[PDB]
Amino acid sequence: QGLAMYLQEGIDCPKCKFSYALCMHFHCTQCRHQFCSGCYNAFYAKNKCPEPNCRVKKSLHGHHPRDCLFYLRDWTALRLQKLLQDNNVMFNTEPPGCRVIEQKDEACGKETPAGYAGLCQAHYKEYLVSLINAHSLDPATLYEVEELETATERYLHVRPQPLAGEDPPAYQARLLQKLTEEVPLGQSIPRR
Ligand SMILES: [Zn+2]
Ligand SMILES: [Zn+2]
Ligand SMILES: [Zn+2]
Ligand SMILES: [Zn+2]
Ligand SMILES: [Zn+2]
Repeated sequence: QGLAMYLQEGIDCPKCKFSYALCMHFHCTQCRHQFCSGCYNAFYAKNKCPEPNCRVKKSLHGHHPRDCLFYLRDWTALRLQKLLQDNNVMFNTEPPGCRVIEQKDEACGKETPAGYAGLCQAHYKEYLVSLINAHSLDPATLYEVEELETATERYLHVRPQPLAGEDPPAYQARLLQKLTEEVPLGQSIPRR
């Protein structure tokens, strides 16, 4: 199932633990902490980010693991579905407007395109990402070489390069391997 569990889900501040329900970033009204609603990492005002290697220090931002909704929400549903199929995780495309209840407690009510189960496009995508996260699926397994290059620069701070007489497939396998060994999926994302 998992569509039911998305729908029954609730957001807790990672600092104060106040429970909210209520944009990737969230402002805690109890403690004034700000954080990612997808991965719970901190969002830093200009220019409060403590990471010394941050090239984006003058903008409001957070650092997200590669399986945060902040990134996966840019994938097409199709591609997300492919991740899910490759790991034998079932998902809906038909319903068993939009059904998701929001605290304004009213339904989203937006138009529901074909194939997005009974949801709007944005909510369907949160469903898929929920799931991916629930089962700890690694997106990097569908990365093309260039996304793998971007990933190893973003998470390991190295610009990689093909070795001599390394074909694109081997290059890809090496980048994926190093990436999976050295950089975990989201460390605060709730898992099954
Ligand atoms: Zn804000
Ligand atoms: Zn708080
Ligand atoms: Zn995030
Ligand atoms: Zn930063
Ligand atoms: Zn919706």
